[PDB]
Order: sequence, then C-alpha cells, then structure tokens
Amino acid sequence: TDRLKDKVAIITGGVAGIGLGIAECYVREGAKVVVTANHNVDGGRAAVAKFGDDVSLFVQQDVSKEADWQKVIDATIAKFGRVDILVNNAGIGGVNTAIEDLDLADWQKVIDVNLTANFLGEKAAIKAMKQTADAKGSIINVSSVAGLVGLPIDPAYSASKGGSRLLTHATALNLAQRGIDIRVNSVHPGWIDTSIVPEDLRKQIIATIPVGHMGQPQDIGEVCVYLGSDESRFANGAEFTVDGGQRA
Amino acid sequence: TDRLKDKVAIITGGVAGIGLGIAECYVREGAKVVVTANHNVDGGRAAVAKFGDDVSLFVQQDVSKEADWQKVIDATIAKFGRVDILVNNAGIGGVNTAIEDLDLADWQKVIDVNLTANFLGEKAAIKAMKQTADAKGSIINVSSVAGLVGLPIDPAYSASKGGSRLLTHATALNLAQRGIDIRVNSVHPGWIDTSIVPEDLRKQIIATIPVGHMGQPQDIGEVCVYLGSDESRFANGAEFTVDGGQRA
Amino acid sequence: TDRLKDKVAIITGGVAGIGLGIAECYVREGAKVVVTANHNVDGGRAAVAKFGDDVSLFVQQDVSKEADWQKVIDATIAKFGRVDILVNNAGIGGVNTAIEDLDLADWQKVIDVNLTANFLGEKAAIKAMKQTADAKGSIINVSSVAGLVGLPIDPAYSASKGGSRLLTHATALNLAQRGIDIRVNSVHPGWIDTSIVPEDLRKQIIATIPVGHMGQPQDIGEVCVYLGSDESRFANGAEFTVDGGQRA
Amino acid sequence: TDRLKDKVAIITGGVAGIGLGIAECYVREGAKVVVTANHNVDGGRAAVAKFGDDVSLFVQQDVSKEADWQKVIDATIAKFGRVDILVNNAGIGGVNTAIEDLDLADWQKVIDVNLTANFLGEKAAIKAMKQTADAKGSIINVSSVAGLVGLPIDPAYSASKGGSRLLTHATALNLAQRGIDIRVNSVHPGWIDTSIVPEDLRKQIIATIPVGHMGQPQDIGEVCVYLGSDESRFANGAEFTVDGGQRA
Repeated sequence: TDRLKDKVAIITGGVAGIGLGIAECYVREGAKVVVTANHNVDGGRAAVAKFGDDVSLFVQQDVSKEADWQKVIDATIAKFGRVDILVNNAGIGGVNTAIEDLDLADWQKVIDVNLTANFLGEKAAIKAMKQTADAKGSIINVSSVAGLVGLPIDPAYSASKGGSRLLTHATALNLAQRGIDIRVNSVHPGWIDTSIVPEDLRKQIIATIPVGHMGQPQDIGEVCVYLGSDESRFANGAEFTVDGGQRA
Repeated sequence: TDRLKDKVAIITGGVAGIGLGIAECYVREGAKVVVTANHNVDGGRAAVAKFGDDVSLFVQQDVSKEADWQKVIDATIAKFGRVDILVNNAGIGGVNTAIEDLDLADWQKVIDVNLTANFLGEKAAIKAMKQTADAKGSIINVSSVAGLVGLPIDPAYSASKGGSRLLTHATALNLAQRGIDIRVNSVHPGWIDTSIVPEDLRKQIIATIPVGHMGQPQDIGEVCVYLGSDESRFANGAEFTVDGGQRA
Repeated sequence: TDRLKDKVAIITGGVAGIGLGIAECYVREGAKVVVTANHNVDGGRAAVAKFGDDVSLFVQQDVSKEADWQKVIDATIAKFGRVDILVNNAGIGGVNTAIEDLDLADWQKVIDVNLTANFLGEKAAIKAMKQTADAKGSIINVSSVAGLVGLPIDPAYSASKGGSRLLTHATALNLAQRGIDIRVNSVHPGWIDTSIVPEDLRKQIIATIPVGHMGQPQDIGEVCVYLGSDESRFANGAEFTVDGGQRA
Repeated sequence: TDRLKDKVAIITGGVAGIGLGIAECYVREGAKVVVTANHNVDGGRAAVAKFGDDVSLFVQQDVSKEADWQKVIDATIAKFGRVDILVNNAGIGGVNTAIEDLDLADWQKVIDVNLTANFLGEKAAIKAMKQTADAKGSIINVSSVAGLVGLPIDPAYSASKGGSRLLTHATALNLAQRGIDIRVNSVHPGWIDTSIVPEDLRKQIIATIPVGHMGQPQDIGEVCVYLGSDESRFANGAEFTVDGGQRA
C-alpha cells in the first residue's frame, strides 16, 4: 500500500517547514529520504532521529555549490544505493527594497540559490538516475506563489521564480525528446503556516488567501507524493499549484 | 488505502475512455460512483456490473440539459444519500472547418455541451453538497489540452475550453469568498489512448507528444483521486495538467 | 501622414467611453468609422457630429444578434464601400452574486453578449473583408482585465472572458492555416475612467492599480491604432494588455 | 510625424538584425539613438554613417558587464544629455545539446547575458532617468518566442527567457508602487528574417509559423515605437508578442 515503496528521495531544505512536511509524507509512504540543509545541523539531526536512521540520512548542503551536489549524491548512493526522486525545495525569500538600489551581489546570490541551484540539482539527479535507477525518476522544482506579502516587486526573487518555471519545462522536454523517462515538474505552495509572525502581517497574509487561512507543510507533501510516485508517469513539464486560490 | 472512503462521486461521461479510468480509480479507493453517459446504455450497465451495484449506479444524462442535472442529483441522493465529488468529464471534440463557414447552431451546440454544461453541473453539485454534505466538496472540470491533432484552429472548441478554464477559477473564488469549503479545480489530459481517438490520426498525434506515446485513462484517474480526496484540501482554483509534456 | 489612411473600421460600443476613445484615435489617423451602440442614438448622433458625416456613420446594433451583424456590414459597405477593421468592443459587466444562485437565463445572456457576439462579428467581418478588402484585414477583440473590483468571482463574466481570449487565438490560426491574411488579436484594458465606472467603488478600484490611477479611453485607442494598421502585419493571435500594471 | 520627438534611446545589440530594425524606426520617429554591440565595430560605424553623427552614437558594450553599463550611460549623457528609453535587445541564442551534459560555465554565460544583463540595464537606465528625465521613462526587454527550431529544450535559454519575463513584471511594479513613472514592458519577436538565417533551416523555421513566413526587423521596431512613446503611458509590466501566431 506504500505509495513510494523502495523509492529513494533527496529533499533539499528538507529539515524544516515545507521541506520537512514533504519528508514526513515521503517516509509515511515508504520512501527512504536524504534531507539536506545549508546551516541547520540541529534540524537535520532531529529529523533523522524522528524518521530513524534506517530510512533517513542528513547531509549538510549549500545548493548553490556544484561540489555539494556531488557530495550529496555520493552520500545518498553510499547509504541507500540509488536515487529515484529529487525535490529541489531549498530557497531564499524576497525583500521589498527598490530595484535600482539592489547590489549585484545580492541579485546574484538569489539567482545562485533559487535558479542556478535547481539546474545543478537536475543535472546531478539525472546523472545519478541513469547510473542507479535504469534512467528513470522524478524531479520536482518547488517555488512559492509569492515571496512577499504585497505586490510581487522583488526583481531577483521573481526572476528566479520565472526562470525556474521555464527551466522545468525545458528540462522535461530536453529529456523527453531523447526517450529518457525522467520527469520534471514544478510545485507552487501558497502561504504555509511554518512560523509565528506579527499579527498585522499575518492579517495581511491571510487577506491575500481566498480560503481565508494558511496551508500546512503536509499539503505540499501530498502533491509531492503524487509527483514522486509512478501514479504520475504521464505528468511532465507541468506546474502544480497548492495555494488556497491565491493566484486564481 | 481507501483514499476516498465513503465519498460519493458523480462522473459524467464515465462509462468509456478517460471517464471510466477515473471511475476505476475512484472505486479502487473506496468511493461510491454514479457514472453517466448520453448515448451509452450498454457501457453504463457493463460498468455497474464490474464495479458492483452496491458501490456504483448508472444514470443516462445529456450534460447540456438542465433537467438532466436534477435527474442525476435526484438519483444520486436516492441511491447513496449524498454528493461529495463531481467530475465534469463529458464533452465533445473539435473540428477542422473554416471559422467563417461555421453555422451559429453548430457554434452554439459546442458552447452548450463544453462550457454551459459545466456551469449547470457546478451549480447542481454545489446545491447538493450544501444540502447533504455539510457544504463541503470537490468539483473537477476536465478539459483536454488539445481537441485536434495540429494547430488549435476550432473557434468553438477553443472558446469553450478557455471558458471552462476561467469558470473554474471564478467558481472556486465565488465559493471561497463566502467561506464555503467546496473546492473547484481543472484537470487537463493530453492524448489518452482510447477508442475515440481517430485511427487515421494516431501516428500523427503521437508526433506531437514529447514523451513519444499516449497516456492511459487511469493516468487521469490518479490525479482525480488526489483532487477528490482531502489530501488536496488547499488545492483550489488551480489547473492540473497530465499530458506527457504536450503543452510544456 | 495618417497611420490608418484609407482604412474603414467598424467599432461596436463606439459612442461612449473606451469605444469612443478608440473611434477618436481612428478618425485622427485618417480612418473612416462606423460606430455602433445598442441603445444610444443620442450618443451616436453626437459622435458623428464631432467627426463629420463624411468620415463617420452611426448604426444601431445589438451585437448578440446575427441579423444586426448583417445590417451593420451592409450599411458600412453602402457608406464606405469596404471593411478593413473590426473592433469588438461592446459588452456587459460582471455581478457579485452566488454561482449556485445564478439563473441559466442570466448565465446565457452574458455568454450571448460577451462571447458568442464576438464569434458572430468575426464571421461577419471576415466575409466582408474577403468580399471588399482582398481578403485582408484586422479584427480586435476587447475584453477588460477585470469586470469587478474584488476577486474575479463572476463565473459567466469570467467564462466569457476566458472564452473570448482563446477564440482570438483559434480564429487567428484558423485563418492563417488557409493563407488568409486577416489578423485577429485581443486588447485588454485595465480600469479606464469613464461614466460607466460605479461612483461608489472608484476609490477601492484605484487601490488595485499599481500605477495609482485609472487610464483614459484614448490609451486603448492608441494600441488599437497599432493593431488596425499595417504596422502590426506580423502581430497575430496575440494579447495586448494596457492596464497600468493591473495583472502584472 | 515624430512620435519619439526629442527622446533619447539606448538600444543594445542595435547595429544588426532586429536591434537595427528598432534603431531605424526610432530614428524615423525623431529619436536620438545610442546603439551598442559587443563585437561589431563595422556594424556600429555603418549605422552611425547611415543615421548621421547628429542623431546617433555607437558605443562598444558587453551587456553582461556592470562597468560597461556605466560607460554607455556616461557616453549617452555626454552626447545627448539625457536618457529616455532603454531597449534591452542584446542576447545569446539557444543550443540543442543535452541538459545533463551542460557545463556550469556555459549555463552561467547564458544567465549572465540573457538575464542578469537585463537587470543591470534596467538599474542603470532607472538611475539615468531619475537623474536626467525627471524620473520618467520606458524600458523594453526583448526576448524571442523561440531560440531553437524544434521543442524549446534549452534549459539555460528558456530559464533566462522566463526569468526576463518575470523580471519585467516585478521591476514595473517595484517602480509603480513608489509612484515612479518609469514603465517596463517586454517584447517577444517570432522568427525574423535577418542575415543570420541559413538555408533549408528556413523550411523548418517557416513550418513553425502559422502565417507561413518570417517577419521583418521593422516589425519589431514598430511595436517598440509604441512602447517607447507617450502613446503607451498606461501599458506597464505587460508582454507584447509579434510572432505571426507562433505561440498562439
């Protein structure tokens, strides 16, 4: 009955909030998980303690670093022998500062983590899937509907989001044309309740949500199980939004 | 399992092809189904036979007719006592004809069946869910990515599809704003291998499919299980495409 | 030199607000105009007085009526000898009532006026262009970004808008595939300051506009001059939004 | 005529092909142009020779380099005293190679030139417009509908394209929110017949174009004249596609 039986998944930013929600759903459905985080060893160790070290592994990872991708792939294969699913969930939020005041370094850091990182991950995953999973698998690029509560005014955040969306389409088709059965899809969470916020802000947030409340981390986990499993074999290069109607 | 335990679903055009695949998945997951068809009595009887009459019911229905909607609602409540899910799947395909040669009656028939029918269905389903299911439910509007092999040149078919897409958004928001927990989403199948695919066009159809092959009815059934179940409680007014990369 | 020199245009809903501003720009650029309205003879006469009866003509027209389209075509050809441009601008607004409370007759009226009317006009213009303009011309379907101030919750209004958008694509492609050089594009005004904007809502409306103010009828006129003229010969099946950032 | 009377415009990649087409239309409408190019001194000198030293200037520019932007702004201000319009037209095309074979350096090259360059341009333009044009101006981001003949399989090309589109929206809104009258819009050319179009590839290319022929450089120029001028004062954060129906 386990919908992800025998699957091995890598989930970046997988030790807290949304990513932890995905990992929880994956473990529930019988998947072995490798959860990564750049600077959250405590969260990492706690997740493995929660899941059990027989079905989970924590690896420190900066997703913008090509070398950390090879590190994570190697650790996943040593521990679990294969790679079936990659969830690119790690990311940086938006800021409300003026575009003409944006330092190139701050633009570049966002592109590095929210866009280029997704490419680096897809490429690493694809190679590992050809090597260990008979050239089959599933890749999921997660990017929120909004990074800011107001108008989407953050140039770097928005650019990285639009970039990742089209990256998803192009990657799927690039593989598809060559008969490689590795699917690439994107998932777009609305506002998910992962921490406390000042009540003025929270009201603003919930005001942007037609159903009048935030979602939960496992709401994202559920659509990720669908996309990770063989149930969605014909879903490819597509976008899956779970946002309480936020962009309806 | 039983991801749809005790749910009662109405599936239009549910006795052949995509609709039947949806029905199969729903029954697999514990749903009670009412499958309908305009001109397929034998198919309806045969589907009930394989599902069993304790968990399925066949009702003859022309989805373009308001009176037939009340007929199905009435029969559904008589048999199963409630309505939890409506899958608007029934509809007609596109044609090659010149725009300026199109008769109003022929335009109108397509609008009636492929667009107006979905409004009538949503309205009938909402009333039934308010009356019998504590004003909670899930409505799924199914609309193919493509109605024709080549360029989407059919004005009535395209209009109806674009129409149904925005209907889904507006209906979900209309309900959400009044705090009614009835979610409305759309599903968009690519080319699915069924008897209604024109034989002479099969090889040409496949050449438009990036993954190089048609999908199966149960591929659409799986995403419909997700959207019918409470697993998708935060998915609303959104579009779920299962198409082998066709519109990627 | 006049950018619409020798061109003959029909503009529906052309004697008030947006339609009148389109007419004003067209006349300024040397076009001859046939402006129509369903119930506004005084406005029609006043527009002709302003423009001059040598370059303009008023015809009463209900755009939802097939017979009225033939009437307008006949009168245009009788007065000006040809038809080069059709601007489908006439239409009705949205309401904020519950989807499940909507009468079919009320749904149907909006689809008749805001969707089917556009098909009728396209068909009438195409035959006229083939007959009198060497099978060349430009058709413009105008549908605003928003019909209501708040969330787009009107199902009939939204469906007709989504419907008219894809109608534009399909018609453009239907013609192009047969080598017919009649272009079909859509124009999408944001909030324009005219007498038909509800007084009570003017302040709430302006809040939804990123640039902080409404536009002017001639703002829509300018983009329509571009689309009606030979300047946009390669612009086809496309969407031109002039909305002060409304849907950005 | 002079629809761009007294306006000063910077056009990157403006000495051949599409860029040159924009430059020609701009000069026709009374604009003064600064055309740039990374490695085409000949093309640059030919353009200035054609236009005349009094209304045109050529400056060498690598759009990926922050320092070259400061150089081009300084040169424009020394020559013409102000900056009114920026057309980000410079760009790299796509390749048909496999995503998992793509080197980070080659990915990064495309992001640098086709995405980050647009940001650097916007930023420099905005500063110059606040400084010299009373905080009013128009910025146009140009990106082709397709880089490749076949499926859009280039991950870097597509990502930068999707990124540039969203950058346009966010940048427009970032400015608009602060009451800054600098509009940002994008333009999307289909296949345009320029010197870099080789044989028989022509057949495949034209086969993707519903109107059955490539467009001309001035087709892109004409819509850019609309966006650069005061005729489009309410067009903001929007996408203007001129592609003969290619993505319809």
